[PDB]
Amino acid sequence: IVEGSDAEIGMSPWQVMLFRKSPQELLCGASLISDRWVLTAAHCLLYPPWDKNFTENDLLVRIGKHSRTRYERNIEKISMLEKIYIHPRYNWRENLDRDIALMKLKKPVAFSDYIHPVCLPDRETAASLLQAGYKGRVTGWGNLKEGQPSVLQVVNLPIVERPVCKDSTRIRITDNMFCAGYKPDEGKRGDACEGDSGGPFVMKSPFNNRWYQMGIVSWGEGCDRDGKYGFYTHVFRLKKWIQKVIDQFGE
Amino acid sequence: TFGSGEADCGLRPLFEKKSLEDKTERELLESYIDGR
Amino acid sequence: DFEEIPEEYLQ
Ligand SMILES: NC(=[NH2+])c1ccc2[nH]c(-c3cccc(-c4ccccc4)c3[O-])cc2c1
Ligand code: NA
Repeated sequence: IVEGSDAEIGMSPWQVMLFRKSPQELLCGASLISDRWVLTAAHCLLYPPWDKNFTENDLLVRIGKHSRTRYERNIEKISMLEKIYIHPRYNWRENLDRDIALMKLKKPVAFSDYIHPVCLPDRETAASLLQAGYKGRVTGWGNLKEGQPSVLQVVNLPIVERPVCKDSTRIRITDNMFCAGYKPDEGKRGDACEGDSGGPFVMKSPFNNRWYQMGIVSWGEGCDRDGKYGFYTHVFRLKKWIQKVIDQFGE
Repeated sequence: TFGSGEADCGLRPLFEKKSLEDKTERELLESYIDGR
Repeated sequence: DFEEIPEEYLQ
Protein backbone atom coordinates (compact mmCIF):
# COMPACT_ATOMS: atom_id res chain seq x y z
CA ILE A 1 0.00 0.00 0.00
CA VAL A 2 1.50 3.39 -0.94
CA GLU A 3 0.75 6.43 1.20
CA GLY A 4 -1.40 4.43 3.64
CA SER A 5 -0.86 4.12 7.42
CA ASP A 6 -0.50 1.21 9.81
CA ALA A 7 -3.76 -0.44 10.61
CA GLU A 8 -5.12 -0.64 14.14
CA ILE A 9 -5.37 -3.96 15.85
CA GLY A 10 -8.63 -5.73 14.86
CA MET A 11 -9.38 -3.00 12.18
CA SER A 12 -9.65 -5.63 9.31
CA PRO A 13 -10.39 -8.96 11.03
CA TRP A 14 -11.31 -10.52 7.71
CA GLN A 15 -7.82 -9.90 6.21
CA VAL A 16 -6.02 -13.08 5.19
CA MET A 17 -2.45 -13.77 4.02
CA LEU A 18 -1.81 -16.40 1.31
CA PHE A 19 1.53 -17.83 2.28
CA ARG A 20 3.67 -20.10 0.18
CA LYS A 21 5.26 -23.09 1.96
CA SER A 22 8.57 -23.32 0.04
CA PRO A 23 9.93 -20.71 -0.31
CA GLN A 24 8.04 -19.44 2.74
CA GLU A 25 6.82 -16.09 1.42
CA LEU A 26 3.79 -13.76 1.31
CA LEU A 27 2.03 -14.46 -1.96
CA CYS A 28 -1.14 -12.29 -1.82
CA GLY A 29 -3.86 -10.91 0.41
CA ALA A 30 -7.31 -12.58 0.61
CA SER A 31 -10.39 -12.19 2.86
CA LEU A 32 -12.47 -14.36 5.19
CA ILE A 33 -16.16 -14.47 4.16
CA SER A 34 -17.37 -17.45 6.35
CA ASP A 35 -15.61 -19.88 8.71
CA ARG A 36 -14.58 -22.20 5.81
CA TRP A 37 -14.20 -19.92 2.76
CA VAL A 38 -11.61 -17.42 1.65
CA LEU A 39 -11.89 -15.05 -1.33
CA THR A 40 -8.87 -13.85 -3.32
CA ALA A 41 -7.78 -12.87 -6.83
CA ALA A 42 -7.40 -15.76 -9.31
CA HIS A 43 -4.11 -14.38 -10.62
CA CYS A 44 -2.55 -15.06 -7.22
CA LEU A 45 -3.00 -18.78 -7.97
CA LEU A 46 -2.88 -19.03 -11.76
CA TYR A 47 -0.87 -16.79 -14.08
CA PRO A 48 0.67 -18.86 -16.93
CA PRO A 49 2.68 -15.93 -18.42
CA TRP A 50 4.98 -16.29 -15.41
CA ASP A 51 4.45 -19.98 -14.99
CA LYS A 52 2.43 -19.48 -11.77
CA ASN A 53 0.00 -22.40 -11.10
CA PHE A 54 -0.39 -23.22 -7.41
CA THR A 55 -2.23 -26.16 -5.95
CA GLU A 56 -3.82 -26.74 -2.53
CA ASN A 57 -0.66 -28.42 -1.25
CA ASP A 58 1.51 -25.44 -2.00
CA LEU A 59 -0.37 -22.97 0.12
CA LEU A 60 -1.17 -21.95 3.60
CA VAL A 61 -3.76 -19.33 4.72
CA ARG A 62 -2.76 -17.23 7.79
CA ILE A 63 -5.74 -15.45 9.46
CA GLY A 64 -5.79 -12.94 12.37
CA LYS A 65 -2.47 -11.21 11.53
CA HIS A 66 -1.16 -7.75 12.01
CA SER A 67 2.60 -8.15 11.69
CA ARG A 68 3.77 -9.21 8.25
CA THR A 69 6.74 -11.49 9.08
CA ARG A 70 6.12 -12.81 12.58
CA TYR A 71 4.25 -15.91 13.58
CA GLU A 72 1.78 -14.24 16.00
CA ARG A 73 1.52 -17.12 18.43
CA ASN A 74 -1.92 -17.40 20.07
CA ILE A 75 -3.42 -14.72 17.78
CA GLU A 76 -3.24 -15.97 14.19
CA LYS A 77 -4.55 -19.27 12.82
CA ILE A 78 -2.93 -21.08 9.87
CA SER A 79 -5.22 -23.27 7.81
CA MET A 80 -4.69 -25.61 4.95
CA LEU A 81 -6.79 -25.78 1.82
CA GLU A 82 -9.20 -28.44 0.91
CA LYS A 83 -10.05 -27.07 -2.58
CA ILE A 84 -9.38 -24.01 -4.77
CA TYR A 85 -11.97 -22.85 -7.31
CA ILE A 86 -10.92 -20.31 -9.96
CA HIS A 87 -13.66 -18.50 -11.94
CA PRO A 88 -14.11 -20.62 -15.14
CA ARG A 89 -13.89 -17.44 -17.31
CA TYR A 90 -10.95 -15.77 -15.55
CA ASN A 91 -9.11 -14.03 -18.44
CA TRP A 92 -5.38 -14.15 -17.75
CA ARG A 93 -4.54 -13.79 -21.42
CA GLU A 94 -5.90 -10.29 -21.89
CA ASN A 95 -7.02 -8.10 -18.95
CA LEU A 96 -7.51 -10.27 -15.77
CA ASP A 97 -11.23 -10.03 -16.26
CA ARG A 98 -13.07 -12.03 -13.56
CA ASP A 99 -9.97 -12.08 -11.34
CA ILE A 100 -11.58 -14.02 -8.45
CA ALA A 101 -11.07 -17.40 -6.73
CA LEU A 102 -12.52 -19.14 -3.65
CA MET A 103 -10.55 -21.44 -1.33
CA LYS A 104 -12.24 -23.93 0.95
CA LEU A 105 -10.31 -24.48 4.18
CA LYS A 106 -9.59 -27.98 5.37
CA LYS A 107 -11.33 -27.25 8.74
CA PRO A 108 -13.46 -24.27 9.90
CA VAL A 109 -11.66 -21.53 11.81
CA ALA A 110 -13.00 -20.05 15.03
CA PHE A 111 -13.65 -16.36 15.16
CA SER A 112 -12.02 -14.22 17.74
CA ASP A 113 -11.52 -10.53 18.29
CA TYR A 114 -8.98 -10.71 15.44
CA ILE A 115 -10.75 -13.16 13.12
CA HIS A 116 -14.21 -12.18 11.88
CA PRO A 117 -15.76 -12.47 8.34
CA VAL A 118 -16.66 -9.54 6.15
CA CYS A 119 -20.09 -9.32 4.46
CA LEU A 120 -20.58 -9.78 0.71
CA PRO A 121 -22.79 -7.05 -0.73
CA ASP A 122 -26.34 -7.43 -1.95
CA ARG A 123 -27.65 -5.60 -5.07
CA GLU A 124 -29.01 -2.81 -2.92
CA THR A 125 -25.83 -2.14 -0.99
CA ALA A 126 -23.78 -2.25 -4.19
CA ALA A 127 -26.29 0.12 -5.72
CA SER A 128 -26.08 2.68 -2.96
CA LEU A 129 -22.36 2.54 -2.24
CA LEU A 130 -20.48 1.97 -5.47
CA GLN A 131 -20.73 5.63 -6.55
CA ALA A 132 -17.86 7.87 -7.81
CA GLY A 133 -16.57 9.97 -4.99
CA TYR A 134 -17.46 7.48 -2.24
CA LYS A 135 -14.42 6.10 -0.47
CA GLY A 136 -13.59 2.50 0.24
CA ARG A 137 -10.62 1.05 2.19
CA VAL A 138 -7.85 -1.26 1.02
CA THR A 139 -5.52 -3.21 3.29
CA GLY A 140 -2.44 -5.36 2.78
CA TRP A 141 1.23 -6.12 3.51
CA GLY A 142 2.33 -5.25 -0.06
CA ASN A 143 5.02 -2.88 -1.12
CA LEU A 144 5.14 0.67 0.14
CA LYS A 145 6.67 2.01 -3.06
CA GLU A 146 6.72 0.88 -6.62
CA GLY A 147 10.36 -1.18 1.16
CA GLN A 148 7.78 -3.48 2.76
CA PRO A 149 5.85 -2.67 5.99
CA SER A 150 6.18 -4.48 9.27
CA VAL A 151 2.47 -4.10 9.99
CA LEU A 152 -0.74 -4.25 7.89
CA GLN A 153 -1.26 -0.97 6.07
CA VAL A 154 -4.58 0.77 5.22
CA VAL A 155 -5.54 3.55 2.78
CA ASN A 156 -9.01 4.99 1.97
CA LEU A 157 -9.51 5.74 -1.73
CA PRO A 158 -12.46 7.29 -3.64
CA ILE A 159 -14.10 5.29 -6.38
CA VAL A 160 -13.51 6.96 -9.77
CA GLU A 161 -15.91 7.53 -12.68
CA ARG A 162 -15.60 4.75 -15.21
CA PRO A 163 -14.64 7.08 -18.21
CA VAL A 164 -11.78 8.48 -16.18
CA CYS A 165 -10.72 4.88 -15.46
CA LYS A 166 -10.85 3.87 -19.13
CA ASP A 167 -9.01 7.00 -20.27
CA SER A 168 -6.04 6.28 -17.97
CA THR A 169 -4.97 3.01 -19.66
CA ARG A 170 -4.75 1.08 -22.90
CA ILE A 171 -6.20 -2.06 -21.28
CA ARG A 172 -9.79 -2.91 -22.00
CA ILE A 173 -11.82 -2.39 -18.75
CA THR A 174 -14.94 -4.57 -18.32
CA ASP A 175 -18.00 -4.18 -16.10
CA ASN A 176 -16.38 -6.74 -13.78
CA MET A 177 -13.82 -4.14 -12.68
CA PHE A 178 -13.96 -0.65 -11.13
CA CYS A 179 -11.00 1.65 -10.36
CA ALA A 180 -10.25 3.85 -7.42
CA GLY A 181 -7.69 6.46 -6.44
CA TYR A 182 -7.22 10.20 -6.28
CA LYS A 183 -6.92 12.33 -9.43
CA PRO A 184 -3.56 14.12 -10.02
CA ASP A 185 -5.52 17.25 -9.19
CA GLU A 186 -6.79 16.13 -5.75
CA GLY A 187 -3.54 16.51 -3.80
CA LYS A 188 -4.05 13.19 -1.95
CA ARG A 189 -2.28 9.96 -2.91
CA GLY A 190 -2.58 6.27 -2.22
CA ASP A 191 -2.83 2.94 -3.99
CA ALA A 192 -2.32 -0.76 -3.46
CA CYS A 193 0.91 -2.21 -4.87
CA GLU A 194 2.77 -5.51 -5.39
CA GLY A 195 1.88 -7.94 -2.59
CA ASP A 196 -1.58 -6.44 -2.03
CA SER A 197 -3.22 -8.41 -4.89
CA GLY A 198 -6.11 -10.58 -3.68
CA GLY A 199 -6.96 -8.38 -0.77
CA PRO A 200 -10.20 -6.56 0.05
CA PHE A 201 -11.58 -3.14 -0.90
CA VAL A 202 -14.39 -2.55 1.66
CA MET A 203 -16.97 0.06 2.52
CA LYS A 204 -18.99 0.62 5.67
CA SER A 205 -22.76 0.78 5.17
CA PRO A 206 -24.25 3.92 6.84
CA PHE A 207 -27.60 2.07 6.97
CA ASN A 208 -26.71 -0.95 9.07
CA ASN A 209 -23.13 -0.22 10.16
CA ARG A 210 -21.63 -3.31 8.58
CA TRP A 211 -18.54 -3.59 6.45
CA TYR A 212 -18.98 -5.02 2.97
CA GLN A 213 -16.33 -6.22 0.56
CA MET A 214 -17.11 -4.44 -2.73
CA GLY A 215 -13.81 -5.27 -4.49
CA ILE A 216 -10.68 -7.45 -4.65
CA VAL A 217 -7.24 -5.86 -5.42
CA SER A 218 -6.56 -6.90 -9.02
CA TRP A 219 -4.04 -4.78 -10.91
CA GLY A 220 -2.59 -1.39 -11.54
CA GLU A 221 0.25 -0.01 -13.78
CA GLY A 222 2.97 0.83 -11.34
CA CYS A 223 1.89 2.04 -7.88
CA ASP A 224 0.48 5.49 -7.01
CA ARG A 225 1.56 6.99 -10.37
CA ASP A 226 -0.27 10.22 -11.16
CA GLY A 227 -2.94 9.74 -13.78
CA LYS A 228 -3.27 6.00 -13.15
CA TYR A 229 -5.70 4.18 -10.82
CA GLY A 230 -5.87 0.76 -9.19
CA PHE A 231 -8.37 -1.75 -10.56
CA TYR A 232 -10.46 -4.05 -8.45
CA THR A 233 -12.66 -7.05 -9.22
CA HIS A 234 -16.42 -6.07 -8.84
CA VAL A 235 -17.52 -8.60 -6.24
CA PHE A 236 -21.22 -8.05 -6.58
CA ARG A 237 -21.14 -8.78 -10.32
CA LEU A 238 -19.53 -12.15 -9.60
CA LYS A 239 -21.62 -13.05 -6.59
CA LYS A 240 -23.81 -15.63 -8.35
CA TRP A 241 -20.64 -17.62 -9.14
CA ILE A 242 -19.63 -17.29 -5.47
CA GLN A 243 -23.07 -18.47 -4.29
CA LYS A 244 -22.95 -21.36 -6.65
CA VAL A 245 -19.66 -22.93 -5.66
CA ILE A 246 -20.36 -22.36 -2.03
CA ASP A 247 -23.77 -24.07 -1.97
CA GLN A 248 -22.58 -26.60 -4.59
CA PHE A 249 -19.42 -27.50 -2.64
CA GLY A 250 -20.09 -26.51 1.06
CA GLU A 251 -20.52 -23.45 3.31
CA THR B 1 -20.85 -16.47 2.45
CA PHE B 2 -23.82 -14.93 0.48
CA GLY B 3 -26.07 -11.73 0.48
CA SER B 4 -26.50 -9.78 3.76
CA GLY B 5 -25.02 -13.14 4.44
CA GLU B 6 -22.96 -14.76 7.01
CA ALA B 7 -25.13 -13.24 9.89
CA ASP B 8 -22.80 -11.35 12.14
CA CYS B 9 -20.54 -10.38 9.29
CA GLY B 10 -19.00 -7.02 9.03
CA LEU B 11 -19.41 -6.11 12.75
CA ARG B 12 -15.88 -5.98 14.19
CA PRO B 13 -15.46 -7.33 17.80
CA LEU B 14 -13.18 -4.44 18.70
CA PHE B 15 -15.10 -1.63 17.09
CA GLU B 16 -18.75 -1.91 16.07
CA LYS B 17 -19.51 -4.52 18.73
CA LYS B 18 -18.18 -2.03 21.41
CA SER B 19 -19.45 1.09 19.70
CA LEU B 20 -15.82 2.27 19.16
CA GLU B 21 -14.80 3.86 15.81
CA ASP B 22 -11.41 3.41 14.15
CA LYS B 23 -9.47 6.57 13.29
CA THR B 24 -10.41 7.07 9.63
CA GLU B 25 -13.81 5.41 9.14
CA ARG B 26 -15.46 8.83 9.46
CA GLU B 27 -13.61 9.78 6.22
CA LEU B 28 -15.61 7.02 4.52
CA LEU B 29 -18.96 8.00 5.98
CA GLU B 30 -18.32 11.66 5.23
CA SER B 31 -17.82 10.82 1.56
CA TYR B 32 -21.21 9.05 1.32
CA ILE B 33 -22.70 12.50 0.94
CA ASP B 34 -23.34 13.18 4.76
CA GLY B 35 -25.78 11.51 7.18
CA ARG B 36 -28.78 13.76 7.85
CA ASP C 1 12.46 -12.25 6.21
CA PHE C 2 9.53 -14.36 7.53
CA GLU C 3 9.79 -15.97 10.90
CA GLU C 4 9.52 -19.73 11.08
CA ILE C 5 6.04 -21.15 11.53
CA PRO C 6 5.26 -24.46 13.35
CA GLU C 7 6.25 -27.64 11.39
CA GLU C 8 2.78 -29.06 12.08
CA TYR C 9 1.40 -26.67 9.38
CA LEU C 10 3.59 -27.94 6.59
CA GLN C 11 3.62 -31.76 7.12
N1 LIG D 1 -0.96 -0.63 -8.17
C1 LIG D 1 -1.88 -1.54 -7.91
N2 LIG D 1 -3.13 -1.18 -7.69
C2 LIG D 1 -1.53 -2.88 -7.81
C3 LIG D 1 -2.44 -3.80 -7.20
C4 LIG D 1 -2.16 -5.16 -7.13
C5 LIG D 1 -0.96 -5.61 -7.66
N3 LIG D 1 -0.45 -6.79 -7.70
C6 LIG D 1 0.77 -6.70 -8.24
C7 LIG D 1 1.51 -7.80 -8.65
C8 LIG D 1 2.76 -7.59 -9.30
C9 LIG D 1 3.53 -8.67 -9.68
C10 LIG D 1 3.08 -9.96 -9.46
C11 LIG D 1 1.82 -10.20 -8.87
C12 LIG D 1 1.42 -11.56 -8.75
C13 LIG D 1 1.47 -12.41 -9.88
C14 LIG D 1 1.12 -13.76 -9.79
C15 LIG D 1 0.72 -14.30 -8.57
C16 LIG D 1 0.65 -13.46 -7.44
C17 LIG D 1 1.00 -12.11 -7.53
C18 LIG D 1 1.04 -9.10 -8.48
O1 LIG D 1 -0.17 -9.27 -7.84
C19 LIG D 1 1.17 -5.38 -8.59
C20 LIG D 1 -0.09 -4.72 -8.25
C21 LIG D 1 -0.33 -3.38 -8.31
NA1 NA E 1 -2.72 7.53 -9.28
